[PDB]
Amino acid sequence: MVISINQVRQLYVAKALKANTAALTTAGDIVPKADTAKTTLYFQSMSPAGIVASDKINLKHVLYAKATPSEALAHKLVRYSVTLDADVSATPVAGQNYILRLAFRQYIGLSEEDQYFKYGEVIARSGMTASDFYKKMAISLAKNLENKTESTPLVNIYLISAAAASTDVPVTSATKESDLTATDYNQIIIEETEQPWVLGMMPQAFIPFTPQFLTITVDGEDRLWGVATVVTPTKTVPDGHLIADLEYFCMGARGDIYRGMGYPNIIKTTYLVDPGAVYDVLDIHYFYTGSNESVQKSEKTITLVAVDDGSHTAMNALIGAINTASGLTIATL
Amino acid sequence: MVISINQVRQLYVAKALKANTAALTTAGDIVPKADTAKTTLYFQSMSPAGIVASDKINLKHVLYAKATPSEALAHKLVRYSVTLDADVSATPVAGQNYILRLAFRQYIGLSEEDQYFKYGEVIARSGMTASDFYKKMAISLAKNLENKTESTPLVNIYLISAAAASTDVPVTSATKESDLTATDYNQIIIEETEQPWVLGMMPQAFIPFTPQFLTITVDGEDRLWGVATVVTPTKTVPDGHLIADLEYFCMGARGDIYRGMGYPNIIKTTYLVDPGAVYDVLDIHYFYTGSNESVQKSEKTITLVAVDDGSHTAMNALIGAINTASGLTIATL
Amino acid sequence: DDPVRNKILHPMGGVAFSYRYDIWYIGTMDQPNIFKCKIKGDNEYRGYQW
Amino acid sequence: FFDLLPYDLAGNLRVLRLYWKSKRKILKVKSYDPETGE
Repeated sequence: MVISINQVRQLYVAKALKANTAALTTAGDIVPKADTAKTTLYFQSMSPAGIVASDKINLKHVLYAKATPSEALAHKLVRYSVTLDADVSATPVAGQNYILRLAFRQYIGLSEEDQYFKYGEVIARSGMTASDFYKKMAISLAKNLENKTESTPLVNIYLISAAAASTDVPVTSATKESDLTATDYNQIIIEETEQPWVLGMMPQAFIPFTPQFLTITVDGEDRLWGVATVVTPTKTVPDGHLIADLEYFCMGARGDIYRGMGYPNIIKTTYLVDPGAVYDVLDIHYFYTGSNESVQKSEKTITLVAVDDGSHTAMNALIGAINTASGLTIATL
Repeated sequence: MVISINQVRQLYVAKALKANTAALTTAGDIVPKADTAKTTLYFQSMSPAGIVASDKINLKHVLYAKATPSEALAHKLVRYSVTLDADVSATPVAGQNYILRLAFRQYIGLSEEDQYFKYGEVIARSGMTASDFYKKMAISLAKNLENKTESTPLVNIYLISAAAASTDVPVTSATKESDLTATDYNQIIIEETEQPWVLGMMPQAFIPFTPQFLTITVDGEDRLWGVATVVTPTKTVPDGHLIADLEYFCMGARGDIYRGMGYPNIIKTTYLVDPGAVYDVLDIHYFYTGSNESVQKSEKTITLVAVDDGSHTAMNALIGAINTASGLTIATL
Repeated sequence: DDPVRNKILHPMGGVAFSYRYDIWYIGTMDQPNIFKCKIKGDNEYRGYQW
Repeated sequence: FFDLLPYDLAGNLRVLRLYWKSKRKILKVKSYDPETGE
């Protein structure tokens, strides 16, 4: 997952905050060192093979410094709520073909010009109510979408009971309509899902969609049988797959650029970011200016990730150590 | 590492025990499953991307099932007490040159024809006691063998005072004559050290040595100078690096036989072992027989690995669940 | 002086097999004193089980 | 006695000789005699 830069960007994980150089003993500690005049800030960390320091940040030359919480990097999975169109008919008409088309836009492609379409079909019956139509549509949608012989997961189908109105009833291919026993269904929640992730090789990306309907001949007029509105999202993808890709890119500015390439004949970097844990990112952006003629800047930055547990305990102590040492005004989150 | 097999060796990690099929939620669990007619044992595990099974052990076709502890797989670091030979001279004579030669035998290669010879030397003087001599030779060896320029860690050297007689004072290439303040040094213990380990590529092997002495011509005779007696070992190399390279090999049967060969395109197997944890090993070696004229045997084995906490708690629960389900008498370690 | 097979080390440096002396032939015998053996027509075995 | 061929028997050497028919591409051309129309 390659990220653009103003100029080079170095990441230092902060698993634990120590107060002096001699306590840096295990892989992942950190200590923000500074002077008594606060004219130079730098960061000592303990890598798997020794204490290393960062670049020396001249504190007169800071551009911005901001710490971002873990929730701001969580991708909200967009949910679509498919209801029957009340202007056409709130009840299913007898004998018309109800087809739903899902218009996927970035499937196995980097562009919107690579598109994919999945269908779900219900021929309505005579005594088919609104709840029995949503019952058989989610069966027919999940039998096409969430089959096990699909390459990548696309969306998830969720039924909503009207008495519940806040609990999603999951409909998969293995689910029969015998297990869907409620008699009050009012919408079909269609929610996108997480694409697979490996660090460095495959980025964290998502496939979008829009549910589109085909017209039914109700009273001699071809009318779209449903509407497709987007409700507020409920599930979030955690920050562990972004930061484990974010550290992998900044481990070529310090470490090796030939990561794994001539495979037995490499140097192998130990990455100290857990891919299954959330993190808080502090971006310290600065530059360097030369003496007389080299007033042109080299706008570089140092970033810091620290794992937090609900209330951000580890990051707000890391900001609390930088503000006393460096004298900065980095706001706490 | 690369080990030899009796036609297969499969490994499963017992990070937890769940006792039923529907309880496998965390990756790395184990449930030993068997039927009531004791004819088949097999192991269902939770792999990091699904539920896997083992091969179906025919319980009458078992040869041995013995579980080995964590202390029977730890390498003991051999020591050498280097002293002055009292029958030649109790005190060092003031004219001769006193040289000790350390004879390594597998320095970079694997053979004992790939040797290495490091030295230490003291010129003895009048008024130099036995304790002032050992203070002068542990500095001379630490400036040879424990310097910051040596490409590999070869040995670790310590001194022993006669007042303490058990605790080691370490001597490295920064220790001076004034740091060691004791008039009762009576031996120099040279200890083997832990060589580096990169997962699967640089396995756990060691460099052995044998301290050899030069001659001091005490009375017109080239008498050997010292005597090096091997002491019982004290420091152990734990089992984390052996099982982590043992799981790295045994995943190649159920998975990709290459592990990173070609690096845009790998199938990155996620491992479950921690290399900084000590483990117990149970190895059930069974075979296959067709019920026909071909009674010829196809030997197999299944290695289960559980974490040791000092009282063998996680392995003794794994053995008992195999004992009652399958009807085998594995000896509880 | 083969240091793999000779594993006893001598107190005076080197492996302990190097300090061994052997006088194999003392004079002329008009026949081979030391020789190797063979069975007449013994072809060495080579057989596959595949 | 189990229930093959070594390379040297008695100071002699095992000369294995293989004769085989490979398959060669050739071309059949049709040319005209310059003087006569054949």
